[PDB]
Amino acid sequence: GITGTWYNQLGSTFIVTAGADGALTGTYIGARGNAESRYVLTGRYDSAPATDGSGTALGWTVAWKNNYRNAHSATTWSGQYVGGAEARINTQWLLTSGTTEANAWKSTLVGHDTFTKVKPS
Amino acid sequence: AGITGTWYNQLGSTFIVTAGADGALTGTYIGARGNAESRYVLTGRYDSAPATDGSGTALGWTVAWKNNYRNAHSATTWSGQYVGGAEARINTQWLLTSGTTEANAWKSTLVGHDTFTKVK
Amino acid sequence: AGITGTWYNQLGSTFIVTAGADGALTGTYIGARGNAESRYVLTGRYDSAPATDGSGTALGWTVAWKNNYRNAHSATTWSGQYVGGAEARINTQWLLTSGTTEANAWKSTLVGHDTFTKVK
Amino acid sequence: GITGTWYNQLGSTFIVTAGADGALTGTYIGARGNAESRYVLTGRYDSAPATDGSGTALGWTVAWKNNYRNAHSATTWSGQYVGGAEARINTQWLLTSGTTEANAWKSTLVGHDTFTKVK
Amino acid sequence: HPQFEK
Amino acid sequence: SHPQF
Amino acid sequence: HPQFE
Amino acid sequence: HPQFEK
Repeated sequence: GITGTWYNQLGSTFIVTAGADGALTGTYIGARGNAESRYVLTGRYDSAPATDGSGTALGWTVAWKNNYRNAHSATTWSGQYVGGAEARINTQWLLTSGTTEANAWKSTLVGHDTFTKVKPS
Repeated sequence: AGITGTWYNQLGSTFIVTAGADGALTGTYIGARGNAESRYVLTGRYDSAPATDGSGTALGWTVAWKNNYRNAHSATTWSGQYVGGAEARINTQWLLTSGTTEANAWKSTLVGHDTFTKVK
Repeated sequence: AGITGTWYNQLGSTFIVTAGADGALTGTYIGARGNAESRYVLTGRYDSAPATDGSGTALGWTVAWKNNYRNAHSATTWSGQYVGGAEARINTQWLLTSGTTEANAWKSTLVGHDTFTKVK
Repeated sequence: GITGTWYNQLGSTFIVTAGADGALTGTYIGARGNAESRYVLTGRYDSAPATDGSGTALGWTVAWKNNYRNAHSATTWSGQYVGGAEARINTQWLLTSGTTEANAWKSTLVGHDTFTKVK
Repeated sequence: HPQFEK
Repeated sequence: SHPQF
Repeated sequence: HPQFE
Repeated sequence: HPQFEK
C-alpha cells in the first residue's frame, strides 16, 4: 500500500516504491513541479508490520542536491503509514543544513508533514 | 568525502557506512550487543559537494528495526552533519517512530541526539 | 488580547489562558475528561509586541503533569505561534519529557504537534 | 536542588527558583552578560518526583523580548533534572519565530542543552 | 497520559 | 528559499 | 529497543 | 539571536 504517488499538504509529490526487502526508493518533487525540483530519496520501512491494527513504521531521506542546485542540506522524515479508507502517511521531519561550528544552533529545523494519495489545493 | 568507515556512538553502537560518489549512504547499524541479531541495514543520503567555507556536510539515514531475527516495528532516522578534521564527528538529532494504533499515535515518536566518532 | 481566552485542540482538550501585558501567559489546561482531576496549571511567555505585518506572535508554555490528585512525572512544553483573523489558530510543536533513570533516558522525550482553535 | 544558578555549554546563565507550587521563575542571561541580554523565564516542574532514581521533569519558556530588544520568538526547554554529585539538567529545546503563513514551515529550530552548576 | 486522556 | 518549500 | 540495547 | 549571542 506504500508504493505509489503521495502528496503533502503543500503540494509536494513523493513518488515511492516499497521493496520486498524493506527498501524504499523513489523521487521527491517540490511544489513547483519542474525538472529542477526533482530529488532522489531513499529509506526503509517495516516489511512485516503487526496485525493488531497498528501503522507501518518507515523513514526516508532527501539530500537537497541535484544537477541544477545544491542547498547543502538534508531532510529526514520519520513516520508511519496508516492504511484503509483514506490512506495516509503521518510524519515528523528534521531538516539539517551544513553549517560552521559557530552556527550549529540554527542547523536543524523540525516540522511535520501528512501525505495522502489525493492532491490538495 | 571522509564519511566512509566505521563510526561509534557513546552508548556502544557501531555503524559501518560507505559513502557513494552519487550521494548515497549504505551500510549496517550494529547495536551494542554486537551479534548477528543486532545487525540492521541502513540507507541514506549526503551532500556530495559540500561548501568549502568550513561548513559541515549535511546527511541523513534511516534504519527500520527489522532483520531476519527480530522486528521492533519501528524506524529511526538520523539527520545531521559530518565535521571533518583530526577529531572527526557526525552530530545528529534523531526521530524514532514506532508503529501504533491511531489512538496511541501520541506516543509514536521519540526524539534525541547522538554524536558519532571514529574512535570508540 | 487576541490570545486571551479559551482554546481547543482536536482531541478534546481545552486550555484557558490570560495573556498579560508584560508577556506572561497564565492559565489552566484541561484534559479530555473535563474533570477536576484533569485540570493542570500552565505558565508561559509570548511576544507582547509582535510585528504588525501578517507575521504570527511567537509564544510557548509549559504544563507539569502534577495536580492535587495525580502525578504523571512528566512535563510538556508547547512552542509555536498565534495567527489571528477570522480563522484564528495557535500552531504548535510540543515536547513531552518523562522523568527517567539515566539508563532509560532514550525514551524520555516524545515529540508531536497540536493546532488550537477558538471554536471546537 | 533545582533552585540556583545554572550554565549551559555555551556560556549562558539560567537563574531559577523552584517554588513549592511547582512553579519555575527566573532570568536567562545570554553569553554577553550585559543588561540587554537578560530575559524573563517561567516554567513548571514536578514537585513530587519518583524516588526510584528517576529524574525530575520540568520545562520553561523564554520569549526573546526585553526592554531593549525583540527577536520575535520564543524558546521552550523540555527536560529533567538529575541530582546528586554533578547535578545536571538535560533538555531538548524548540525555538519558534513569528513568521508569515508562507514561511511557517521553517519557523521552528530544535536542539539540545545540558545545564550544570559549574560554568 | 493526561495530555491524551479520552 | 529552500527547495522542500 | 535495539537502538539502545 | 539572543539565545546564542557570543
